Amino acid sequence: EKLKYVKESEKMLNDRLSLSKQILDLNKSL
Amino acid sequence: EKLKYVKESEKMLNDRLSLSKQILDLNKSL
Amino acid sequence: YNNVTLKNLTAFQLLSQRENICELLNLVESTERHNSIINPERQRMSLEEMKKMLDALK
Amino acid sequence: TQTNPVPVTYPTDAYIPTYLPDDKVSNLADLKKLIEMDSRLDLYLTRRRLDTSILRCSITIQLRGVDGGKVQYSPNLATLIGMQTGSVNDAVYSIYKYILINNLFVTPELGEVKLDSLLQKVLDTNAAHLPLMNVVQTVNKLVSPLPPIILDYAEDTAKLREITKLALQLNSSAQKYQFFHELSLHPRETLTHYLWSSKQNELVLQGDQYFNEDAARTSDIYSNNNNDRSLMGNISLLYSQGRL
Repeated sequence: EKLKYVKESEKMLNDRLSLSKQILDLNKSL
Repeated sequence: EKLKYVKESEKMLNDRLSLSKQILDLNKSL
Repeated sequence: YNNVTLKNLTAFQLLSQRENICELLNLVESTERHNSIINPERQRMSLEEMKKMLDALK
Repeated sequence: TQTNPVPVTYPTDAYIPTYLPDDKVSNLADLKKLIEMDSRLDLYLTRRRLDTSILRCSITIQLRGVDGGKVQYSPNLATLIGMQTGSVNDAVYSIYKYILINNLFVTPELGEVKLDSLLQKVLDTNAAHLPLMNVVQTVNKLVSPLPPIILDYAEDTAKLREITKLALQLNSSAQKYQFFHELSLHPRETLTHYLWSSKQNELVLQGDQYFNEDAARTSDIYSNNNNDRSLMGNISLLYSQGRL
């Protein structure tokens, strides 16, 4: 369970950074 | 703690599913 | 008294070496140092503690 | 604690004898099993103890809850992280993991990073190489505290000490056994040893009796003690060395 918490929380943090890098797109076209 | 991380983990999963709903809003904002 | 000297080591060895030769000739009693450490009522009290631990662990 | 262990006055776990005959005792093996049982259990406890953490006026009120558990982010660093106001260690870990994702170190080569657009925006610098030490030093500057409300207009030591004292008494009893056993096997060359060593230790204890207060202020050392011969014969040597 200590492994299956971290292996999902790190994917959540990677998604939180990739969403900011995609918000980079929506402020170049404005 | 064998309860507690599981008490976190599904919650985080729900947030991912909730963020998926926000992804659907990104499929509807354009 | 925290430290030892050459006089302290020599006196300790000489005392403990003369106490051992005086038990062959039996000119010293040493029944107090025997029975204060054997203490058969303390021995049976400890065996009763072991027996009660056998009862509590079974 | 220190980097080295602390010296201490009282003993700590003296040995258990091994020369006693096991046809009579048959118990030191069992106490030995108990001791390695304790060492194994203590190993488990110590590992788990280590791993458990591993005019118009305005209203200004400084609240009860000015607390650094949730600290405010600058909006550039808020855009770089994504979270609104989380924490300081979460901020440092998020910045470092962003740097580790973007492969900026080297493909000091690992100290210097490749400065990109957003990270130069959140640091207000324009270099290409800049070491990570200064990058994470700037995190301390880029974070500001949360705004207040503004409205305008033991017994175990003694027990182990007792077990140590008792093991020392066991050592004493075993040595007193072994003396009489070795005298029982061959008695000649232990009684000759006694008559030699008792005499030598008596001479060693009687090596210091002529250095008292009123045994040296008097005259019965220097005069007429050629029977002794020890001092007042060094005077041919000590004057020749200039000591006097």
